[PDB]
Amino acid sequence: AVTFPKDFLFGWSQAGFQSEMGTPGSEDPNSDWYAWVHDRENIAAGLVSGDFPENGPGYWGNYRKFHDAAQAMGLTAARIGVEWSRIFPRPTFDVKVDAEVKGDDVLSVYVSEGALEQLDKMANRDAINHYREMFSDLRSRGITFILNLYHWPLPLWLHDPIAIRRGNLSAPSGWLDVRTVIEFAKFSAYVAWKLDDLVYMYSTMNEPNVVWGLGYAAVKSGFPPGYLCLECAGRAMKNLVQAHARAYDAVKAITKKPVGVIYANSDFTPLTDADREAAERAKFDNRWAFFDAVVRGQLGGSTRDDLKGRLDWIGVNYYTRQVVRARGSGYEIVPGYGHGCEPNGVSPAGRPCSDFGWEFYPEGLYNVLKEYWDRYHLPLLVTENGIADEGDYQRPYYLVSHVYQVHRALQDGVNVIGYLHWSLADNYEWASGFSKRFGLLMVDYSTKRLHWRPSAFIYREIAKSRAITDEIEHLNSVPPLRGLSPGHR
Amino acid sequence: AVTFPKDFLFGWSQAGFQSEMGTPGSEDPNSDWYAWVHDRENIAAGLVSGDFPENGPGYWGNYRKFHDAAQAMGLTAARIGVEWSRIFPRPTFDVKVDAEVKGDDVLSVYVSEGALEQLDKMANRDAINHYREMFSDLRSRGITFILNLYHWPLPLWLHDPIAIRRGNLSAPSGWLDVRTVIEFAKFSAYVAWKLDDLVYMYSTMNEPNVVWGLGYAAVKSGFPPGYLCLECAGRAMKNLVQAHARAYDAVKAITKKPVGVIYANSDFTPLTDADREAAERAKFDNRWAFFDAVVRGQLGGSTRDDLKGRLDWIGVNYYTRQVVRARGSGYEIVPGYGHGCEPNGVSPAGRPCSDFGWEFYPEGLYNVLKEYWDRYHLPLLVTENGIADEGDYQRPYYLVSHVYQVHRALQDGVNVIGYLHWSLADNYEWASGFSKRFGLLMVDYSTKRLHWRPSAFIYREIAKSRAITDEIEHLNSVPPLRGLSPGHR
Amino acid sequence: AVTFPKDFLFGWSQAGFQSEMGTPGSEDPNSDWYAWVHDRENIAAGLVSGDFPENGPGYWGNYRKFHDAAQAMGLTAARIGVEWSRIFPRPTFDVKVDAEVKGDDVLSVYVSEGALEQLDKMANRDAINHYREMFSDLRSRGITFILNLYHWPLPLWLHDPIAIRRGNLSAPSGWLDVRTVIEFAKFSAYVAWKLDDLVYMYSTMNEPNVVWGLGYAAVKSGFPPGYLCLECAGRAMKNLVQAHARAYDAVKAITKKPVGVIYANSDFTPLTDADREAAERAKFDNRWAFFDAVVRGQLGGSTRDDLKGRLDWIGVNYYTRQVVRARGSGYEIVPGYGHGCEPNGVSPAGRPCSDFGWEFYPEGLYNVLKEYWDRYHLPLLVTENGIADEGDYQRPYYLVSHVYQVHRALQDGVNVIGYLHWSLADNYEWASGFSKRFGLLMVDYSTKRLHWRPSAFIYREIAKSRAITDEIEHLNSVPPLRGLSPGHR
Amino acid sequence: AVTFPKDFLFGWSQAGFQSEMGTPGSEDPNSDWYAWVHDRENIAAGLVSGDFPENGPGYWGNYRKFHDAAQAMGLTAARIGVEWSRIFPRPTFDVKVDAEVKGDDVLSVYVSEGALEQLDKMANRDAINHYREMFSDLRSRGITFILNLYHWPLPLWLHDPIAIRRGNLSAPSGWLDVRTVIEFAKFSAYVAWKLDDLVYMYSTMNEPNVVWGLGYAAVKSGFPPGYLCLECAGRAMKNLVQAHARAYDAVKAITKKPVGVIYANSDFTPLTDADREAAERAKFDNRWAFFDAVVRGQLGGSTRDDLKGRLDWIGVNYYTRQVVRARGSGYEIVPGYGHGCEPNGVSPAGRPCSDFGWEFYPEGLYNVLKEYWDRYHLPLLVTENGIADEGDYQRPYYLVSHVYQVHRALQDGVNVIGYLHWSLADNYEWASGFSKRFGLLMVDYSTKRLHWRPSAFIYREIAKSRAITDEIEHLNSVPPLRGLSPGHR
Ligand SMILES: [Mg+2]
Ligand SMILES: [Mg+2]
Repeated sequence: AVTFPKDFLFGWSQAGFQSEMGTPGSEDPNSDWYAWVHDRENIAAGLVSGDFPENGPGYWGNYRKFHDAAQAMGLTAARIGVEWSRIFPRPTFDVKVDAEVKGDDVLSVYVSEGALEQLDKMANRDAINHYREMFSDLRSRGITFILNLYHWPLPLWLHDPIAIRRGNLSAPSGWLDVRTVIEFAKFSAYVAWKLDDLVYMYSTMNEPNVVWGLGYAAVKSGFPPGYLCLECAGRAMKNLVQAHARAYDAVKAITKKPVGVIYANSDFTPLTDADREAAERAKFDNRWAFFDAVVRGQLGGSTRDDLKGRLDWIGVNYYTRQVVRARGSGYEIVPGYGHGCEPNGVSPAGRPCSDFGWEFYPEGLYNVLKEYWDRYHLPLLVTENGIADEGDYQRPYYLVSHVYQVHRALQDGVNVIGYLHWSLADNYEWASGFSKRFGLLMVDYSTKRLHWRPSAFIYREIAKSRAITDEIEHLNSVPPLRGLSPGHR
Repeated sequence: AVTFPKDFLFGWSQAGFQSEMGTPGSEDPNSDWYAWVHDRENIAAGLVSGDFPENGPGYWGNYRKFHDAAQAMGLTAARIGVEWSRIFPRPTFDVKVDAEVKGDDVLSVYVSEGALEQLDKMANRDAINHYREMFSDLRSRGITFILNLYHWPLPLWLHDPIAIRRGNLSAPSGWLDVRTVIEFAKFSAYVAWKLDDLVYMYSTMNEPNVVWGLGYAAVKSGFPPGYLCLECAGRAMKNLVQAHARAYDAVKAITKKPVGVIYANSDFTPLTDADREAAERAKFDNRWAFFDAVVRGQLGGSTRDDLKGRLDWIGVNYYTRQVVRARGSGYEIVPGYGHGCEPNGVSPAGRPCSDFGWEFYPEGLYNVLKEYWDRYHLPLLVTENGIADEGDYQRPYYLVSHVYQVHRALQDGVNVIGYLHWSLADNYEWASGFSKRFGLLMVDYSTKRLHWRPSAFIYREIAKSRAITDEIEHLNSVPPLRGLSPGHR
Repeated sequence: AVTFPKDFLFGWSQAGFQSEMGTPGSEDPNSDWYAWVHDRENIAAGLVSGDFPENGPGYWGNYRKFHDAAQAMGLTAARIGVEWSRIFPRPTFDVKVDAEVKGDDVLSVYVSEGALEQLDKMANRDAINHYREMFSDLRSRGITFILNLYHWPLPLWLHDPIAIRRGNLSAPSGWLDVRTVIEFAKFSAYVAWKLDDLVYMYSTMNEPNVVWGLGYAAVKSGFPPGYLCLECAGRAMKNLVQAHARAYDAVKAITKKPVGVIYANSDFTPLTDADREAAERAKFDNRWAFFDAVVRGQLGGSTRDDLKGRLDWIGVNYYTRQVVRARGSGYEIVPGYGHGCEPNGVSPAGRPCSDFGWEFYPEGLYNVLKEYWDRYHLPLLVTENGIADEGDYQRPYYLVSHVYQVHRALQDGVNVIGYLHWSLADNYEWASGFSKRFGLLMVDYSTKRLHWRPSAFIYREIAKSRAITDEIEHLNSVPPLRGLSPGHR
Repeated sequence: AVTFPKDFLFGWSQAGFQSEMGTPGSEDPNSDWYAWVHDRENIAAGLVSGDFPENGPGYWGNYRKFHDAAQAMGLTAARIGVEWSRIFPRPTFDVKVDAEVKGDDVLSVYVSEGALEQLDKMANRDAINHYREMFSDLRSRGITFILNLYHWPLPLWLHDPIAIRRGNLSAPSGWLDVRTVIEFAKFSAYVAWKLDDLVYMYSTMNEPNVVWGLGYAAVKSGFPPGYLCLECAGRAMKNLVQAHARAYDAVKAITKKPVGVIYANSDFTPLTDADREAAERAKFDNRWAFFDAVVRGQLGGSTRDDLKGRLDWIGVNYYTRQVVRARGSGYEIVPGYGHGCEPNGVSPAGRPCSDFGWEFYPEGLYNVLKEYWDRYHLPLLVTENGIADEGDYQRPYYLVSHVYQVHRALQDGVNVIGYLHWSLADNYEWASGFSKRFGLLMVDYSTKRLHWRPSAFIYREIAKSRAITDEIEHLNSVPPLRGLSPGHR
């Protein structure tokens, strides 16, 4: 068996927007992402799937059944997000705070108790109360709660993504506006102030790199505001760094609990030995730039004392690798591997690819954990790992294999504190809609019933034993190819 | 949930030759099938895989671990075979019995206590004692035991399959010789006499239709003696009928426990409505001919009182269908469906096909059960159902779907007394060797360790609850195609 | 054999931007499309392939070899475009013409001889002379020349597609600006004035529906300006209608030769009988709206005498169908058929799909020809038909099948005057770059050599005989599926 | 261009049994192969396809149209077989000849003019006259004729393959009987005596290695007599050696024209460098054993002066390779490459596989030619090369690639005198029936019409130019994989 420490957390991660709606009274129309996915032009263009989150899995109403399943599965932790748009559907700009802003730089944001009280008057009571209800229930199952403050949607008053898509950059511009940093610090303080008694650890945000990158660079991904603008991507990146740091400080003014961040990772593997330098450049550009900012205060060639040391732990999201080839002194991502595979194809390495076209590459998770650990020596939590797999064909192997790799990291001295699968149940996969099914539990979107995939039973074994048991260790292997789609050669 | 009666049996089936060998001291070289699969010409021709049973899963030595797994899985029954070749490695012809033989017809075989004693003197003691040991252990787990007397291999003294393949029909000729019927009655009496205290129900034989059909007609299948001879197929068929009837009588002279037979079934589905008559002709030729003989005494246009009423229950093996098309007043099996599909392909009905090229067709199991029930109203046991599936891609769906169909039969009044999956663990699939993996448990043929596939955990749910639970009912569905091999169009 | 009239034209079609560059001295950087495909953000986003037209097949320098091949193949016609950007790299706004503009409506544009002379002073001499050279050579081979004035790229002075993508709608805005209509009339007059002696028939433009639709609606296609704006799509559509009408008039003021238009067509086939109305709505929206404007003067619910009767012939481009399903009183295009198939997949109708994911549907060409003929009774020329097929797997069948369908139309009384394959040679497929290979001749982009695919030899048979000969008629069939990619199910 | 010498022959090869029947009056029921493929047990077993040669392409009646096509294609040679069964449907044993037989060894057979006259009295006049008619017509087209005496079927009076399959080895036993050697010498003399004026070169037999190997070893292939017997395979091999030598002598007693043999070849390629010795052992066993016998007189460890020097030229049949791995001091053929690939799959080398599962491996043809040339320095004729390819997907590439390799051999000094494609038209592929389509011309088996595949037009280019022309040289490449079936991984 491959045994984990007794305190090691096995759980799941979940987003508000992806999972909450679907039950009566749950609809939240007041986010950029909601507007974005309902936009007729986006739908007609195929930027978004045409599926809508209000037809989703209904965690808002059915949370007890989600928690029931998690408890039955032996899960001891959940990282779940709250939605800013629900809590502050109306603007909070007029709540005065003490913020030192020097042009593009937000150096501090102090949120007084008076401001918190004014925010409380402005907050949506049903929303914040409901979060307390859901998270209290969660805790009542013996599930440790990691609260993630931001998981992409912004209140519409902060971002009109259609206006921005259209190039009206005077419209509310989301992470292109330093105001959003300040409002986020306010929001983060407020949520900690309200909910801290339920929270074990905080994350400020989930995968900010996807926000800036898909929002402004990889615009075929259909993410808001889908405004192809490299400068904008950088501006959003910087504002997300600043938002993280200012939220860290605001939350720490309320609570001394650990405050971290959750980030989208790939293992950047060189196509050949000659591409090792290129792979390192990719890692820097795509990973260390953000972390060196919030850990070391290094951003854009200068060091900011107001950014340094603003991280207590690192949430590693990991799905697959990116294979990197040198291109001059730059680099390029090699198609056919990693995230760039044929959906339900096979990479040139012989690794099957998920329903999303993501390559089976568990070894990457060890590498990413090791690299983060060696660089910063901050505690690591695997905050996402999973697979789009409607058939549960690859998932059992995917699950055990990746858990094994976490064990390897642990054995080698990485302080990894848990593994959170993405996700307990199927949910709304953003621009892809509902057809990308990442759950251990299948969701019937008509009935809202949860259904256990066999991988859920495998995860129960792992979670209840805190081990890859002898019975299931064989799943630490690559899915046999013959029965799977071969894709195209 | 889909709930079964409290007495309903969930278990597994297993063959001696397929599962026993692999541990030291287990090798039994003294069967036709052993000679057959080691024959160099057969191997070179690709008639057999080149894999050998002595490299198998090792139930002979490791039975306790098989039983441990079954018990952990909640299984309440096992149908397991004994091997004639192990018990009587040397000829028993000289043991006198009272047999009325009129040419080709063996009308009676009475085995006296004196004969049983003489047989006991000739029997291999280690073999019979070891079977008692294994089956006693099996019973000690709360597992009901259905003993199946014959599961294809014959002692070599009864059948030199290489000589017969070569056309030397004066060599020991297996089921071409009425002597084999008589020796089988002796063997069956002997085994019942020795082991009855361990046995709940007896089966005389497993899939005799495969024996005669693959042995003498479908010779590319690589089954012994692989002597292409339609008359021989019929002769073997008749001798297997007679063997069944004479074993039934011999066993009943010792014990009043139920004595049945286990048979290979397909649902014969008409390609179009116009093929309904053709499908009925196929059912008669391939199924009712045997059963009308052993139930109604009807064979070859005449009725034999010595055949009538020689069946207490029917073991339904079922894997897939055969699609039938009229061809004149005859019929033909339509390729691309049923058993004749591309391995890991998809049929024209959109049904995925197993690693063996067998179509996903759970509805067939209901039909076969209903048809047997309507015709004979004898108790039915699903004695095999499973899938060759190295990845466990289709099996979870296959399992639940077929169990559901058994429930449907039950609900409609069919007396089906249990469901036995083929098989608990991977084993030697005859001419196909080890690459056809039917286990709920994967076998590592190097280490002999058993490994739980996720389907094993699903079956545990079913067996422990005697139900398709709400959590797993969704698996009563066709595996999603996109992620599976599409085959060729 | 399937024989065509002696005057029936067999030839090819070709675009300037797609085929001209690749030889020294050919580079034309002065178009929107050139800027667009070199734009770093577009490349990084995957909107465009990263391939560049200057690395193309080199018709500008190597035209004689293209013509040699066409002549060897027996081709009697070519429709080839000229590039506005080459001819007028600098703005022509200051050339005064008499234009009646009432807001959005350009009712007339008269281009005086004085204006033509002023244009001639402003024109790029090398460009216009070179076109004369190439087209004179073309004619010297016995090849009839259909000159197409516009095939998507605009001079950059008329359209800064990056500025528009960014939402700076005050930048030169291409078909969003009525000025472009007027400049196009000037350009069209100028080209006719210069080149008419070489021209048999004129087309004003190629597939304007792709320009407006991909430019402003189907923005994932990576066409300029990629500004998602439904109103803009309509504005561009109207301006392309007006441009067509004003070019028709301007060309007719110079020459009485036939002036037509070339349009992207699909056969809109109803998924079920219940979708017939929906299919008709699709045809109207996607086809009749434009043609009723330029034939009947009907646009936007009003009739314009300045639009009526502005068409002498219709160039039918046809590649595949679109399957249409009713959606309320609207309609939707059914994925998996037509243009929306898996690249190298197979549709649900069993029709193989090209390297572009376009379904094999030759019957559509008959339908489209018949429908146009029944509606307008204007002469039809199949101005494009071909397939992206790097292996020449489907093309031989595609070619003969579609030619057969043209014959069927002819036999039924449609005045179809010829068939022009897209294309003689591989070329730059817009945002897809060079990997979509439509040639009868394969191009080696390194050496610029032309290579005959077997389909070229089949087309030679057709063209030289003006018939589908007895030897090749069997190719009027669907490519056998077994050997082709099956795609995913 | 890749140019061949002016005398180099481009043509086709054809078998009597595979191509003759299908027209009224052509049916020849009097061969082992005819009986074999009509045998009900064989059909039911799937040993043979159920297709029958009498439904074939009808060369017997339609030869002029075959020749017309060949002439239109520019072909200058044909190797065509005659059928012993047609010429001597009744036994010729009673025609006395002078034969020195020492047990198994037939050391000489002298056929006197008197014997020839007696044979002529016994011959079927319609058959021999008809062959003269067909071959005279062939010659009238400028086509050089290579007559091949034997191409597998034997007269039934020499071989009752069903009796032998059944193990009745006292029945007429074909190549298991030295009598067949003697009768073959008689037959060969007779045919040369009758037809020599039409013949340029003789071949005694086609692929005798397939006869002995598939007949008695690879019995799943469904070749007669399908009697699994390694000793028999060796006996048949020796008798085919002897038959070749005695036919050589008998033909040389009549004519001094070149007498050769046609043999089934593979390039035996080592899987790794460590398998080079194993590959050499495979070549010896499968190729040099026969040729060292008929060239060097070396057979079974002894040298026979009556075998030495009995070969004037070597007919190389080549389709694909066999990949060989050492297995101890033996060797094994590696599945998934060469002849052992998935039909319409792709090998691990990335080479597409034909409809027969044969890997695209043109380099093998050079190797085989070079090896034969280096060993014996006898003139070589590529007597077969082609592909089962119903779609003509791979064939154009297959054709040009293999022709290129013949050129390479020539350039390197191999005396290769021509290239004969298998085949001009589709025909009956033995146990596989009609679905394996090897023609440059597709045959419609209903109408008997011949249809030109595009590869036929490519071959016309080659044959008329005696070159791989510049236009088609690109086809010397591997078919692009993306559009083809990927098979299974
Ligand atoms: Mg699975
Ligand atoms: Mg082709």
